Amino acid sequence: HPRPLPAGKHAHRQSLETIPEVAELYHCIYKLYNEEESSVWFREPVNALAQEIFTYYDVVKSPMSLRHILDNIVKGDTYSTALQVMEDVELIWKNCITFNGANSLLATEAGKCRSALDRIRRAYQ
Amino acid sequence: KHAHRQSLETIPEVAELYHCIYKLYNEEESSVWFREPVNALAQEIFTYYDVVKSPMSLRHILDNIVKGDTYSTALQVMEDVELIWKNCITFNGANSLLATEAGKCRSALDRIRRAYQDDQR
Ligand SMILES: CCOC(=O)Nc1cc(-c2ccc(C)c(NS(C)(=O)=O)c2)nn2c(C)nnc12
Ligand SMILES: CCOC(=O)Nc1cc(-c2ccc(C)c(NS(C)(=O)=O)c2)nn2c(C)nnc12
Ligand SMILES: [Br-]
Ligand SMILES: [Br-]
Repeated sequence: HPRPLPAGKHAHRQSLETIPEVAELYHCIYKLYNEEESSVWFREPVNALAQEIFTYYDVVKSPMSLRHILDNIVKGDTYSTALQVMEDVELIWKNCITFNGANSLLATEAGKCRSALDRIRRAYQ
Repeated sequence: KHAHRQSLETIPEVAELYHCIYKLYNEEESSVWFREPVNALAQEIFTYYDVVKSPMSLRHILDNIVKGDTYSTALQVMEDVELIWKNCITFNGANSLLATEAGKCRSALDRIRRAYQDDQR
């Protein structure tokens, strides 16, 4: 018996029998949608984010956030050392690369955060 | 958002680091993506459909071209592509990183379109 079909990416049509100026533009828009890192935000309808949030919990084995680390420090039942804390902070960055890819704007943001923490920690001295 | 504890009675190296992580979480623009758990971000989806009158995506434009019952001209197609950028500014503001990304996309399309036509000639 047939299960309902999952959502996915647009299947590209090598050839189309519409107007040439529209067909050309289609091929161009497909490349943008498929290859350009900056298109990530605009590829799919916004309601497909639910689906992506679901895929995140399938892809990333150990999810992590700054909130989760801060709340765990306060609770006092998780972290005995600063190195333990930093392994979770590194994990945020590793998860981000894992899910978003190294070329993504989010990978760049993760890198900025890493060094912004280094700055703040060194300035705390 | 996490309520900051001015003083904590954990180890000094952990406590110092906590204060540092809080500043990152609270003040650093680049931390926005990593502040809260990913499942908290589903909330924004519903607000988007309240704010943006005519939502639009690249998927919607691509599927509509293929179907052949929407777009008669290239200018029609581009009005929907422009709409994606107008919606982005509307929802995120002009100064946002996402507004910059929308701008990069506009030009990335210009690049690809010109590389398509110059490739032919
Ligand atoms: C200031 C920070 O605000 C935001 O993060 N804003 C926005 C975020 C996203 C968004 C997130 C994640 C993903 C994976 C996608 N891609 S998808 C599944 O829709 O193809 C889109 N779309 N978006 C659109 C449209 N307009 N604004 C936003
Ligand atoms: C409709 C447009 O509104 C939004 O959905 N906006 C936002 C969306 C997301 C978001 C969702 C899903 C995913 C998978 C990701 N990527 S991540 C950070 O997990 O690597 C991001 N973050 N976000 C943050 C921060 N601030 N706003 C938003
Ligand atoms: Br988390
Ligand atoms: Br849409």
